[PDB]
This record gives sequence, C-alpha cells and structure tokens, in this order.
Amino acid sequence: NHRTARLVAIIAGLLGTLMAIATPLLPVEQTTAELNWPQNGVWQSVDAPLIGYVATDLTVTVPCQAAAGLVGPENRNRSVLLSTVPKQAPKAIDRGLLIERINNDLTVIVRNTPVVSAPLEQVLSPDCRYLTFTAHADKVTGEFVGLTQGPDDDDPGEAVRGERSGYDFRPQIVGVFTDLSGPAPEGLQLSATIDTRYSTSPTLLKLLAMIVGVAMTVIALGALHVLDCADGRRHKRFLPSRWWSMTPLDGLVSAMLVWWHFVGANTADDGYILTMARVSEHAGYMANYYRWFGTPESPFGWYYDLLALWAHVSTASVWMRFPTLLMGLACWWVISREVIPRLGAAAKHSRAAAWTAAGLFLAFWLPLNNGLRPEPIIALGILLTWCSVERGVATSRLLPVAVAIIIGALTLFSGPTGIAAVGALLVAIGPLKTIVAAHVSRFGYWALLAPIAAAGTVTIFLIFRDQTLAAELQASSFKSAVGPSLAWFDEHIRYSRLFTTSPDGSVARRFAVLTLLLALAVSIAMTLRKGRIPGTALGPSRRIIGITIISFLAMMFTPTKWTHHFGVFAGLAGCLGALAAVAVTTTAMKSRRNRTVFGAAVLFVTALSFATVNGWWYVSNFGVPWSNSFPEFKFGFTTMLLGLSVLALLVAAWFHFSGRDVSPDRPQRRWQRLLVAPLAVATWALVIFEVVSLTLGMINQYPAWSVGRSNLNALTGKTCGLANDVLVEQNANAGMLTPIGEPAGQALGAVTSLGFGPNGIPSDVSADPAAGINGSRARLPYGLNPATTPVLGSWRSGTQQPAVLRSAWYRLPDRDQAGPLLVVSAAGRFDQGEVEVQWATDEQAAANEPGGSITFGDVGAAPAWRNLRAPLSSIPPEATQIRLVASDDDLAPQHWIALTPPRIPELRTLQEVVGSSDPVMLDWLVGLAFPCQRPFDHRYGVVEVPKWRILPDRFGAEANSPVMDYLGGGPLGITELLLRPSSVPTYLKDDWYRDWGSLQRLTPWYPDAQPARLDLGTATRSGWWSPAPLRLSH
Amino acid sequence: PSLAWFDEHIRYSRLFTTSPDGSVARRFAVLTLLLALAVSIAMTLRKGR
Ligand SMILES: CC[C@@H](CO)NCCN[C@@H](CC)CO
Ligand SMILES: [Ca+2]
Repeated sequence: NHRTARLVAIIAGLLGTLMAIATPLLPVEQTTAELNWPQNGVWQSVDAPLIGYVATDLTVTVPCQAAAGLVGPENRNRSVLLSTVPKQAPKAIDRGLLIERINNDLTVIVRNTPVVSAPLEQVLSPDCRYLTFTAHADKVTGEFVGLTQGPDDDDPGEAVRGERSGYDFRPQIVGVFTDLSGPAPEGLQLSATIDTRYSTSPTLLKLLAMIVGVAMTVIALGALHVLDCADGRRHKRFLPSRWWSMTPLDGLVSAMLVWWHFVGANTADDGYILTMARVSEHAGYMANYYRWFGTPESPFGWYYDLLALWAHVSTASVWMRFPTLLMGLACWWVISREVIPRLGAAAKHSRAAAWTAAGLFLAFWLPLNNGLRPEPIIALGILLTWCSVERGVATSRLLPVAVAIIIGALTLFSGPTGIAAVGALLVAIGPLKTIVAAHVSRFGYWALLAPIAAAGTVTIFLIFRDQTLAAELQASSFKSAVGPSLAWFDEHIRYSRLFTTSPDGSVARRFAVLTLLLALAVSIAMTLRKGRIPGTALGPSRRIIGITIISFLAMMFTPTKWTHHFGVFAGLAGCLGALAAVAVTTTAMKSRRNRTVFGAAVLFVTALSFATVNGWWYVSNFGVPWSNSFPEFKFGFTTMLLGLSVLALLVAAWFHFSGRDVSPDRPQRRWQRLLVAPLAVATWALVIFEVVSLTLGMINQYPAWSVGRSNLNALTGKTCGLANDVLVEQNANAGMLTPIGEPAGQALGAVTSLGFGPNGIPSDVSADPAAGINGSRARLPYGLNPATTPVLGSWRSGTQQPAVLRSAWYRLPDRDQAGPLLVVSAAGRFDQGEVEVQWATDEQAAANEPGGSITFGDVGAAPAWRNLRAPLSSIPPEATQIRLVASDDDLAPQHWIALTPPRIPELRTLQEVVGSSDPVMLDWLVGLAFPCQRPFDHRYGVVEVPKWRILPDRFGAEANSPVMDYLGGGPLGITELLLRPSSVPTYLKDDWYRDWGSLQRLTPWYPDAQPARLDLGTATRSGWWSPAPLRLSH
Repeated sequence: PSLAWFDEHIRYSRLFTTSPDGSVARRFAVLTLLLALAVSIAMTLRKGR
C-alpha cells in the first residue's frame, strides 16, 4: 500500500517488456571457417565431412600442367584429378563433384550432370591456362580458360563454358580427394566457406539487454507483491498443511516408484536425448544430431543444457533418470496434499478417492514417463499452473497468477507436446478478470497489467539466449518442409497406433487411455445430470473438467502423432480419479442399477485392454511373459472379462425389472466394501500386473543380461550397461579346429560329399558387409581367409539331386583353454535339424559309430552368411573328436546350404574391444544400454570420423534407420560415402540364441587421408542475417 | 476374412482414409450422426427431457 510500489511496477514492467521484445534482433558474433585445400604444398587427400552437406560457396581453379601426371602408359589407373567424394563409393557420382578423366576427355561431373569438357591433348596444349569452376545456390559454372570449341555442334570461337541454373546443384563434400602424389604446382586453390551459421555467441549489447530485462522482471513482480499485500493479511506459510508427514498410501506409491526406477522399462527416446546432450557442449550449440542437417532445437529444449551439466557426474541409467523420479514424487505429493483437499469435503474424507487417484497416477506414470522425455516436466507444470491459478482465485491476489503465467510459458517450450498447457492458460482468463476488476478501483490499469506483460515475456530471454531470430524461423520452416509433419486432421493416426499389436499399442498404454476417457465421461455426465458432483466444490471441479477437455483438443496440433504423448495427462489423472470416485458412491449415485452398469463398463474397457501383446521397447522386452502373444491361461483374458461384463449387464437388468434397491439391505460387509470402488480395483490390478511382469522378466534371464540386473549392478560399480555382456571375436581365423586325417583342404568334405559346390553358391544373394584352398572363388564374410578356409555348398543351376555331406574327425581342445561356443558359418535357406554335430571318443571313432548328436541353432537373415552356434556344455565331457553332417530335403533349386569348417572362437567383451575413447556411431535406440561408449563430435560444421557402429536387431534396424538416412539429414548420408562397413561376430554372454543387435567396423576408402585444418575468423552479424538458402535433398 | 469384436476400430480407420471408403459424403454422414446423438444425450441428461 504505497505509491512507490505503484510507480516501480509500471516502470519495471514496461522496461522488461521492451527489453524482451528487443532481444531476438540484437547482434551476435559468428565464427567463420573456410577450407583451403593444399595444406603443405603437396598432393595429399584430406578428410573434412560437412554436417550441413554443402558449403555456402565453392571455388576451384586448376592449371594445365597439373593434369600432366594423368595420362601416359597403361600403368595409369589414376583417374580423378580432384573430387569431393571418394570415387569408390556407389553414390559418389550422383551426389558430389569429380574432375575425373573419362577415357580421352577431361570432364567435371557435378551432381550427375556434365558441366564442361575438353580433349586431353588440347588441354595439354600451351593454351588452356586454367580450369576455373564456381558453385553457388543458383548457378554452377566451369570454364577452360584459353581454348574454344572445334568442328562440333557449337560454333568454334565461343570460349568454352558450361552453366546449370534453375536448380540447386551444390555438391556434397566429405573431404577433398585426389590420385596424384607430387609437389603441387602454382595456382591450384580450392576454397569453400563452411556454413557455420549456428556457431554464434552473444555480443555485449545482447548480454546487457538480457541481464537488465531479467532484473526488471524480478523488480516488477516484487512491486506486484507489495501491491497485493495492501489488504492486511500476512504470509504464515508457503506450503500446504500436512506436507511433512507420511501415510501408508504414500509409502506404497513411493515403493512402487522406486522399484520401477530400478526394474523398469524405458521409453524409446532416451539414447536420442542422451547423445544430443552429450555432444552439445563441444559443438557449442544444441543441435539435433540424427536428423535435419545440423539445424538446432530452435525454440524447444531449454533443459537439455541442464541434462548436459547433470551428466558430468556419471552417464549411468540410474543417475540420468533420477530427476524424473523426483518429479514423480513431487507430482504425487502435490496431488495428495494440494488438489484432493481442495476438491471438497466428500473428496477429502473418503479413502476410495485416494486409492483410485493413486491408481490412475501410477497407471499413467509407469508405462509412459520412465525416461528423459519432456513429459514429466509438462505434467508437473500443468499441475503447478492449475494450483497457482487456484490459489490466486481464493486469496484474491495477482502474484500467483503471474507465477502461473511464468510456469505455463516455461513448460510451453519444453517440447512440441507442451501445447497442452494452453488449457490451464485459457481457463485462467475468467478468474484473472474477476481478480483485476476488484483491485482496479485503487491502483489502476497500468499498475496491475504491466507486470503481467513482463512475466509473460520473460521466456524470450531463455529461448533466444544463443540463437538469432532468422536462424530459428528459417530452421523451423525448413524442418516443417523436410521432416515428418502431419496436419491437424491426421489426429486419428495417434488412436490408430494405440490399437495396433506392437509396443505402441500394448496393454498398459491402452488401459491408461481408456480408463482416462471412462472417468472423464462419468464426471461430465454427473456434472450435467445434477447441478454438480454433490459433496464437492463447484469452481475447482468445473476447472478440472475444462482443462482436461481443452488439453485433449489442443493435443491435435502437434507435428508428430505418437502414443507416448499421452504422458502429459499423468497429473490430471489423479484429479479425475478423485472426481470419478466421488461421482460413483451411494451418496452421489443413488440407484444400484446405475452402479452395476458402471461396473460393467469398467469390465468392458478392461476386456478391451487385454486384446494385444505385453510388448515393451528395445531391451526392456527380454524375458517378459506374453511379450509376443495375447495373455491367456487356457482361453484368453479378454473373453473371460467380456463374459463377466455381460453377466454384470444381466444383473443390472434384474435390478431394473425387479424394482429393488440397497439402502435397507446391504449396510456394510468386506467384499461389499471392496465392490463399490471399481476403478481402484481395476487400476491397482493393472499396476500390479505391469510391475510383476517386468520383475519376472528380470528373474527369467538371471545369468543373462536384463535391464533390472544392470541397474542393480550399478550400485556397486559396473556402470557400462550391455557392453560387459556382449562377447566379440576380433580375428575370425583364430580358433579353427584341426583334423585327424587329411590336411585343411578337402577335410571338410572328406569321407562323403555328393553335390558339393566349391563354387556352388549363388553369387548375387549371398553378400554381407580368384583362387582358394578348395579351388573356391567365393567371397567370405567376417574376415575369413580364403587361402585357409575351404567352402562347400549345395546349390546348382540345373536339375537338383539330393546331397549328403559328412566331414572328417576334428580334434577337440582341453576344457580350460576352450571358449563357451562351437561355431560354424553357413549360408542359404534351410531347416532346423539339417546340420548336426556327431561327437565321439577315440575308440568310438576308431569303430566309426555315431556316439551322439546335437543341433545348431540360428540367429540371422537367410539366406546370407551367418553363424551357427552350440555350447560346449551340450557336448559331454568325454567326447574328444567331432564331425559335421548335412542333408538337403529337396524343396527345389532355391533351397540350399553352404558350409565352412568348425571353430571355437576366442572371445573378448565389447568394452575391451570398443573402448571408451574411440568415436562410435550409435543409433538413436542404442544409447542408454551403451553409456560408456562415446559418440562422435562436430564443432564447426565438420564432423569427426567414427570407427565403429552399433545397431539394433534386424526388425528394429529395418524400421528405424530411415530416421538417419540421406533424405532427412542424418549421419548415414555422410558415412555412406566416406566409409565402408564390415561385420564383426558378436554373441550375448549367456543367452546365446538371442538377437541383441550387431556391431560393424568402419574403414575409410582412402587410408592416407588426414583430417583437414580450418582457417578461423570472427565476424559480427545482425539478428536477421542469413548467408544462403538451406538445401533440402528431394 | 473374419475379424473379432475387438477389431471394431478398423471400420473407423477405414472411414478416415483417403479413398472411396473415406470420402467426403460418408465421413460427413457418420460425424453428423454422432454430433446429433451427443446433443440429444446431453439435453436428456441436463434437463429431465
Ligand atoms: C522417429 C523417432 C521419434 C520417436 O519415436 N523420436 C522423436 C524425436 N525426438 C525429439 C526429441 C526427443 C526430436 O525431435
Ligand atoms: Ca536343393
């Protein structure tokens, strides 16, 4: 109550609003970086892979006598004079630049289309002084400076050139490669300015504007509080009343949250966000790493920098997901201490409301919010927005309304799914009008509405603290043009994915969404039928229902329609659980006909939930019951629950036609007390189902790896993840067994071989990432030496006769210097028991008798080379000599079999082979299971060349690799041209027949290509500056 | 081809395609029927009738 607090509020609020409007347009400081190619004055290939795929400018100028060492005798395999891609790549011709020599003409192919050409003896003339070339976003142009055309289609005497316009013909650069070796001549200057438009930094003026704007916003809200305390009333607390205490229900919810934090399924996007947050410190900005050309997360993701600071202690999965655990605890304590005692007296004194609020909270939290996504932030922000607004209405004060505006604008920019907070923002307009219209008669309009504007615009200092306005606008338009962006009428796709048979449409997610819709419909029907739900307050009940409906309507304007975007309803679900429990009791709903119909509806949506699989994501699915089939004991849970639903309808019809009630009949029993809360029983039954299913998944694979076993190992060191339980053989030529009779040639097909193909495999289908010891000419996988490994086969191009193969006797090693596996490699499509092992002792093989038989098992895509494996625990400890055996059961020419000799591999773990220092190309799924391995960096538009690659399993790799491909951005558009892959044998340490994924080596085409060095500078740019358009690959 | 009772979402998934099954006329008819039914149910709940 002072005039000074009425002047300070106006002045500070207007200054904060002006400094917030001004700050996206203030200058920055770009770091300019260009590539001048001849580094030390010699012909040497360099390696500079650009992340935006193209430079904003390119200029090469080759003299005449540079190409003197390009033609001569027939000892010249030297084709290219200059390139921006390695010529050995399959896609090198239709993506980059070449000044390659076709047989007698020196031509430069740019983006698959020729630009200029000339005969080579005319280039080596004393004319043709240059080979000027230039590339831009509108035209490319080449020119032989010195000569003209001859007797051809063009008239001679026109000074030969070539231009291509009307399309973006800029070449992709992954380095500058060549095929010469001498000292470089004069001239010969390639130059390219790299697009480092996001490598900015604030200037002094922008930094002072951000500091002064935040200070003025704080001073304006302090003056707003001094105005609000004019009526004589003091503080006396901040928190609710029963905050520092525990009950049994709080202990139960806390125990379920902690145990799900350890043995719990994770979401899909955790390695994505962890890899982004790990590389963003060296990059200097927050780039989206797997897609869209290195464009940043432009207004969204203010908290990824907090995750990047949080990850300096350790990158373990129990450490990185600990703020999400704290958000879940805070969310339930806000629900039970602030919302439920606010919704009335019948909601506050009843216990069934508390139990079903806890149940719907856990049923939304557990399948949907165990990760690094922005979903818990948005859920807790919607609750805190509603609680601040609801406290502003009661005490009739404006400062909690301004705090709610700050929190709502803060959670609006967590992710694109944060648009659900506009429900809690739009419901808070009527209350704000009611509060402002009461105070305006003694303070005014400016003094009450300038801190509201300052608090509304304080978030622009957080969005635009690193980027400019032009960068974020053009990047958002470009991401909408390139990537997957569905419109508002494609909202049915989210609900079509909810009803699939996949991890998107599993039991838990489907149950959560259908139970939310049921509780919302019952609350709306009881609000329409009576005036309100009877024992509850009017305003808060209305505002809960309105916020939930506007959240459902606002969720259709998101660019992607996924199923894990329903995790924003985890705070509203406890509130609707309390309302839908009060709306069902005998005090509110008086007829038992209606209560039996509601119980039947609960049973019907529970029946509809179990009509799918118990499927979870990538490695959360190991060992889980019913993870690939419908849950059933003998019939199916869905048919049993449908029968119970029909029986409940028949009981309701008998209640209808008999004309009977309950109030002088059933006072209280124990099952009658259990029966009146259908939502509590259904929600806690599904919560116990989920928790017990992942605990049993952890128990079924105990010596093998599981998610929960790694999270419980992490309490005692061992924070590497899956990298300790994957065995890797580097050299696949090491543990070959030795035969007893003839040497290592024909000893594969020693004693019986009819239909044996030493070159009898199809050369076209059998392919994986001369002369042989068997006379073979086939390609061997996994780095097998053709001079030591014989190959047989069972394929032919004529009429097919049956084939029987029977090997020689192979000596077995000692039982301490032997690995856990016996491996043969095999190609072709065949059945389970086609290839077998036949072990014997010394005297059993001297008598030529079987002695035993085990069968190989297989993991792999057929018909390509794969590894067949069998443990040595299946071979009894008295066996000394083994022998292979094979037979093809007809099935026409397409069916076949290929075979190599037996091998006991010498295995090391993946943490010892792939260390913690080499750059690894991780996929966007394999990020939280491999936390010790580091991804590759990028600093000024140039990326670091990886050495390894880790993939998911085959079903997961063939459906998720189009995120990272060439058509969307992606680092698989760079390594597709620069590097060649090579598979490595890898086995899961105790669950040998499981497809965990795969590992690859990445080898350069030119091994003598050093990294480049860039010439750095500093330029002061403005807030609307833009160097060049963003080229989209189409 | 015989789908079960829990495959009832497939009829609406076909209604929201871009094909002669999900054309303008059929989609308008079904959505207008659902709108009129919801308004009738809401007015029957709110008042007596
Ligand atoms: C195609 C993969 C999807 C989800 O499955 N990832 C969504 C993108 N992740 C966002 C941040 C988690 C970045 O835009
Ligand atoms: Ca055959």
